[PDB]
Amino acid sequence: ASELLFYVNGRKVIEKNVDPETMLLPYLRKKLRLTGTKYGCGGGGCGACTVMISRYNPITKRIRHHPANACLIPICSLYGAAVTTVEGIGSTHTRIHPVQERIAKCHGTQCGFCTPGMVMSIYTLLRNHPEPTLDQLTDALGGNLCRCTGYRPIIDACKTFCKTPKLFAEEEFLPLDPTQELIFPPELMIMAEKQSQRTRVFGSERMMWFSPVTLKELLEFKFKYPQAPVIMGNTSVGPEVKFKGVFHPVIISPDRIEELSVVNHAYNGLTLGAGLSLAQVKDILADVVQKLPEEKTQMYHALLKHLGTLAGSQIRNMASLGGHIISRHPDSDLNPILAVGNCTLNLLSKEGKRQIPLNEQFLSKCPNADLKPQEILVSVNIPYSRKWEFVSAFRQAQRQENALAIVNSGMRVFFGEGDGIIRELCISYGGVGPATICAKNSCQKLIGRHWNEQMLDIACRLILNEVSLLGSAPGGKVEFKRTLIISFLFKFYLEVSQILKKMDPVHYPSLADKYESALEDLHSHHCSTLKYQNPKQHPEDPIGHPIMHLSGVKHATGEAIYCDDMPLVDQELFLTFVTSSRAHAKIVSIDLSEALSMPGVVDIMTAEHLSDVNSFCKFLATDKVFCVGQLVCAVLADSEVQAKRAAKRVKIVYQDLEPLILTIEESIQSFKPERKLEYGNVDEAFKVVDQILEGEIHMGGQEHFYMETQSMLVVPKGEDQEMDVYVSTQFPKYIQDIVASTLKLPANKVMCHVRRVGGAFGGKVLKTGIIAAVTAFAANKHGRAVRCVLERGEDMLITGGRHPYLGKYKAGFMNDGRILALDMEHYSNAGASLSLFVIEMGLLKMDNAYKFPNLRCRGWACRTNLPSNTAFRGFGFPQAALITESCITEVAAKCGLSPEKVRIINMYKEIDQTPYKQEINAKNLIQCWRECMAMSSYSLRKVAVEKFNAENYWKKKGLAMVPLKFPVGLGSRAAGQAAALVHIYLDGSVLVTHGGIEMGQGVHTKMIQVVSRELRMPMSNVHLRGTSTETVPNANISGGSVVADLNGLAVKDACQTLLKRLEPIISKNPKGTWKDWAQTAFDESINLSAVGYFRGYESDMNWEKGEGQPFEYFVYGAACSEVEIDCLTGDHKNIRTDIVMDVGCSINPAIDIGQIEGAFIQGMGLYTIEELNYSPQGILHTRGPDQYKIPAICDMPTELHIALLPPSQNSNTLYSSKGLGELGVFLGCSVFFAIHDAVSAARQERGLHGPLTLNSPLTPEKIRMACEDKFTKMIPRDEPGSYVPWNV
Amino acid sequence: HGGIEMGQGVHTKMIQVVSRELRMPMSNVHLRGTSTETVPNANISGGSVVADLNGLAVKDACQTLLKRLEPIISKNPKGTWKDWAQTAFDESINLSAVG
Amino acid sequence: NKVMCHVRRVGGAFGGKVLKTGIIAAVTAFAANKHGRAVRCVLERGEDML
Amino acid sequence: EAIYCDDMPLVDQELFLTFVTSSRAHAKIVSIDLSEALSMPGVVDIMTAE
Ligand SMILES: Cc1cc2nc3c(=O)[nH]c(=O)nc-3n(C[C@H](O)[C@H](O)[C@H](O)COP(=O)(O)OP(=O)(O)OC[C@H]3O[C@@H](n4cnc5c(N)ncnc54)[C@H](O)[C@@H]3O)c2cc1C
Ligand SMILES: Nc1nc2c(c(=O)[nH]1)N[C@H]1C(S)=C(S)[C@@H](COP(=O)(O)O)O[C@H]1N2
Ligand SMILES: Nc1nc2c(c(=O)[nH]1)N[C@H]1C(S)=C(S)[C@@H](COP(=O)(O)O)O[C@H]1N2
Ligand code: MOS
Ligand code: MOS
Ligand code: FES
Ligand code: FES
Repeated sequence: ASELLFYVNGRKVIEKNVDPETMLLPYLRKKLRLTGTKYGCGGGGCGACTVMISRYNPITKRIRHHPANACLIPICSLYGAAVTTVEGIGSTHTRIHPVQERIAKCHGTQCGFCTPGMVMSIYTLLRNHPEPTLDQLTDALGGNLCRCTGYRPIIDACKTFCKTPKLFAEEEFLPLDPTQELIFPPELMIMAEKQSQRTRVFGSERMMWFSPVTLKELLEFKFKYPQAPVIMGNTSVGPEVKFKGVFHPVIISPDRIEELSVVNHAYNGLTLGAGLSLAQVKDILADVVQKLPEEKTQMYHALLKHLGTLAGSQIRNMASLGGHIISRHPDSDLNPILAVGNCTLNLLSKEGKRQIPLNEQFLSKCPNADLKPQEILVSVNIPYSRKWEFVSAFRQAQRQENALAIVNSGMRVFFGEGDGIIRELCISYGGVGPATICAKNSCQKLIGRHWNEQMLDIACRLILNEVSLLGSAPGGKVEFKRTLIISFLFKFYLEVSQILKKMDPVHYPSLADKYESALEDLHSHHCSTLKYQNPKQHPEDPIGHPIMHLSGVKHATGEAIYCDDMPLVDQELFLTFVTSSRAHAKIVSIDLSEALSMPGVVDIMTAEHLSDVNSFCKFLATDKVFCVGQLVCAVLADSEVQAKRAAKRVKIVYQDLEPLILTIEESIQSFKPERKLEYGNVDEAFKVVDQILEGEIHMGGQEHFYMETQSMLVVPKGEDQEMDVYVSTQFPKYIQDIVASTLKLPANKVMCHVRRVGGAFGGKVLKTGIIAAVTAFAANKHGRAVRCVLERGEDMLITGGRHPYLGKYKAGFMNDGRILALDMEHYSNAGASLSLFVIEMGLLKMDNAYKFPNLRCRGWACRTNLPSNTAFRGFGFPQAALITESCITEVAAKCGLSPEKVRIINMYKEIDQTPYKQEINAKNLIQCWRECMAMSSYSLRKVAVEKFNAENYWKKKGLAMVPLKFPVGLGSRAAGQAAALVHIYLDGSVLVTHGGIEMGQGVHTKMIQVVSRELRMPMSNVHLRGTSTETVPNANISGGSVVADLNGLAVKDACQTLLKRLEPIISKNPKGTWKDWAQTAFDESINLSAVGYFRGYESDMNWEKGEGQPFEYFVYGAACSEVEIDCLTGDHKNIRTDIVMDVGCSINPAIDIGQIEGAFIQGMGLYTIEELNYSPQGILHTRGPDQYKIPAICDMPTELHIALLPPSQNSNTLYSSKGLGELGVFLGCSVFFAIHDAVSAARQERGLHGPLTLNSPLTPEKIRMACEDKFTKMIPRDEPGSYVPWNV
Repeated sequence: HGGIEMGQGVHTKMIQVVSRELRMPMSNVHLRGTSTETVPNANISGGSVVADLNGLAVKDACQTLLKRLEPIISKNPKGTWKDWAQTAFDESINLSAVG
Repeated sequence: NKVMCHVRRVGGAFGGKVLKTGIIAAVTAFAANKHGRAVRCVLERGEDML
Repeated sequence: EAIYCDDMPLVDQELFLTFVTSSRAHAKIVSIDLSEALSMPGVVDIMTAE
């Protein structure tokens, strides 16, 4: 019966007979047509769907504003509330909000897909704290991810709100007026001011949803429907119905019940309401901690510690305390702490009040200690700590926040007045089994003992077998988890054996001098500076100026249309895929009968239904699958919901096939084509060298993790089989080809149109086209527009990633570290299909900065039963150059020289020759290295790090510096050709287009800068809509770091042609407007339309001889990075990074510096935190701590300096600029080798010499286990083939 | 081109022009419509001369295109338009032309 | 450069789909822009002749 | 199968525009009352020359 009534952006919204399953994000986008709020991930991790929620408290008379992730909010929860999206706070056709203005004008948007989420997080925080500190702002953005910007420019935007040659004018940003903000809708105040007791009911065919608004009613509903979940935040129930096949016919979702949100400050402690958010609990406890003395606030400190890291701001503000406790997630950060602290739960039934203790049995879901099915959690009591009572909580995740714990803990000790005899002890752990578990038996055996090292050795033994994991444990990482268990035990020993020292100095011993640093942990502040140059040029010429991205403000306001933001076209269908669940198996059968009969389903296509158009230059699996994630079926339905429902009812029966090949080593057991480069004579050189060294390095893959998933709309016109394809891709011409081929049509019938892409980084080409081809086949077959958009989980599985690499090397060198001989082997892991291109660029760019006089280099791509890998930002360089740096730091080790001494003496001279016999001027390579050594103060900081490491046993620092020679160029002249089309209308305005695609790199911004210079008119007079095969035909891929270079030359070419035609008119009226010139040109029959064309940079390679001139120019750079590691937990912190870069003359230094930072952080992630976990069966793991993590704000180095070396003329390139964009990625390994250095310093001090090869990614697991100590030796281990592991 | 099809068959005639000038069947040529986005500043479709005038402009683009390709055509006179177009791309010859 | 006009075919015009057409398009586009909505205007025969 | 202008599919949330036309050949416009028209089902806006 009831009606749902809430507000969105100030406007009333009413739904009668609303479906309770409707989530807010699709509702905003589809029913309200507010497409600013974006889908990124659908689990609440990325923050792209961030909105503000406002609520009136009728008793306290206060409006509360909190951020939240719209993907997880069911609209039935919003009754009487006010939502605000990015569109609500301002727009270009009203007034822009300052948050929107500044994030854009500080260049805090690249692709722009993450920008609305960032804006709403910052907006919401400024609504709660009008005059904030940067701490609060960066805390608010803990939940918000970005794959393009590197966060620095978003941090700068935030700083302009904080009362504490640049790229932006801060002194012109309009001030935040806190009184002219959005008014809370008065109707909602009036509704709130009259507490209706009537409980609301919403139904559909599938689900009943009850919102009780009194406590009486809540208990009434909990009795009737005992098995119905009580939804508070939906951050536990929501994510598991989405991708764990769970469904609830009845939901109970209470409104603000006062008894559920109590905050009692008792004499013995405090009792906290079960319906308080985790964010509100963090605030209550922060205040209590400051208002009370610091031995009654022991529990409250451990809770604050873990709440600082728990998820981000949006999830904390949605998630309830009762939800957290009842969920009983094994990785829960708060439950293990509550477990140890004598906490009790206040239960309430229709039958009565009742109280149970929060213990292990409860956390294990033993029904004796559990809630009975008909009752609800009202509140929890957390008592004050007694004097001589101490509490500690630890955790380790993949990154420092917004990441689920691999292992965590809560631990308590009680001494009871004076003497160090332990009278009580509770030790609880998470991530070590199905639930949070307490080591009670170990704890019994330790009662009576003193606090000293005799008891540690035994305590460690007797927990390590009580809280054991089998080698085949879910979650993997067994030996790391084993270590963390006892390493946290050590840290607790230290910590509490110091508060004892503090409180009772004479009776207890002080800690060992090299141990103290183990206690305080690594927790950031974010500083940055930027040098670059900027007389002779006109002030109206925009070339060289840091012009804001043209869509920057549209990103900030959500007015930028990305592919899925396009409005629903009349009667469009949705397409979703059934993907393979086996890595190498026979397809015995497919049953579609159940799926085909379900609501909305129109058609389900297997490979039979594509017949002779199931492959191009195969799309759908025929009779075998060759990796997980391979396409098998295509389900076409009236909606996305119906499509996915029906897809999950398709039954495919398999039969596994041998061999199941997963690694590169397995793949070496017919004929693979070799590539080879040879310089000098390496076989002779291996006889005149002082020493020889063999080794190898594995390198992991990498997900593109563009924030916009794969997305397209295919629309048949209904005439002559014309299709229009709107798709997020980097290569429209290829989309046109594969769709036309699939439909058996000429290319003139199929047109591909692309306005913008929300990031691509190489991973929106081949696989995109397959999906478009299949999608277009369905569209054409049924005469319907068809939309296909992938969810994040499917996307990562179906699309590939970067190629994993194996490097083997034999290096002959001199005792001064110079490398005269080098034999080298590269192996890419290709996945199911071919990849050879990536090997070729690997080998050509392998040299990097160094002159190897004798070199044999050989590479092979290796097919496995994994998703087929694709090209990525860098194109083999980040892999290939890491092989050679690993080889250097090993040679450095064997010479007792720093790697940076070995690098500097193996570098190319000013003039020198590459392994492929191309001449190079490497002057700017030397300068880049000189200036980076000077700027960074490398030599002084080197002794500072050595000094530190001599004084600290459990925490080490490291420093590294790597150089960059990044060559640029494609295989042929034809691959570099580029075209444009320019119109001048009779009002003088200009429309330009070209074959390049805007993916967030600012190519369209740069082309208007070119047009503005060449025609001598303001950029406001030029306009560009998009890219289209209809306007500019035969365009090459938007790739190879040269999109702007090449399309810039073609745009310039059209402009000059146009200016030549007009020069008669211009000379005869030199003071006239473009409107006058255009008009008289028309009046004199002069054409105002012109194609522009650039033929391409000359380029070639004879791969037989290994010699050629493949590259047009070389980008030079260097980068220094400093880190501190925790040897007990494997954590690390990026302290500082320094980057110098030769860019020629930057066409736009804002955009070019944006690309350096973005690439650097992307490389930083590749080499440290980004990790793809596959099972022995080839299944990708995507849940719990197996979650893939891209770099967040907390990973961005505390200090960051970036210099652009002053220019020196490249007549061959566009305005002497050098195409950066992909370069910066390899510079991320400065962090890798800084960590490598830190680990070596721990291994030298402790005396473990010889072979240390650390592989990429350098994860916390790999760091910890490399810092061997008594705890690494102590842990129990397995035989290799005795168990089947969760991973590898 | 800038002409509008009102039922007088102007688009039919332009494909007839293209077919003669590039020496290819009309089945190989296609036209979607008219747009200020593709052809700017076009005059009214009126005065009994829409086909005459836009026909001369279509012919002009075709001839330009044929001049660029004549090297490729003389070197392979029995080749398809697919072959000529492909080798033109491979030799960095532009296949778009204003008339 | 912000406004583009696209025409596939006309079902006869004979001169009578120029000035008056443009006025109606101008008024129509003003409404569309004002309300952020696509707006369709099609005349019935009686109104059209008048 | 030939698409003429009104044959184009309905685009998401499009509105329709229709005109009130003059009923006199040469007259002064003393007044326009839109109050009844504006209150009726579906109506979004009514524009005069103002
Ligand atoms: C992106 C993301 C990141 C996260 N990161 C972390 C992290 O770093 N560390 C960590 O520990 N956790 C993390 N979590 C887990 C999160 O903290 C929990 O999901 C949350 O606390 C559950 O609260 P809720 O209100 O959303 O529970 P809901 O999803 O609303 O409910 C879950 C269960 O609780 C029941 N329930 C709720 N309230 C009551 C009550 N009063 N009485 C009886 N039953 C009740 C429901 O019936 C249901 O069965 C993360 C979650 C997400 C989505
Ligand atoms: N924001 C953003 N920057 C990006 C990309 C992207 O998808 N988004 N792609 C990268 C890749 S793979 C390439 S190959 C280059 C190509 O564009 P450019 O030649 O203009 O640098 O952009 C790089 N920078
Ligand atoms: N079917 C048809 N024929 C038509 C018209 C039309 O609208 N429909 N318009 C006429 C008018 S007014 C003119 S001015 C000419 C212009 O086109 P042409 O120059 O190609 O003859 O077409 C004439 N023939
Ligand atoms: O150069 Mo990477 O976009 S193919
Ligand atoms: O020539 Mo009549 O179409 S103006
Ligand atoms: S934040 Fe909801 S989409 Fe990831
Ligand atoms: S701009 Fe943040 S994701 Fe590309």
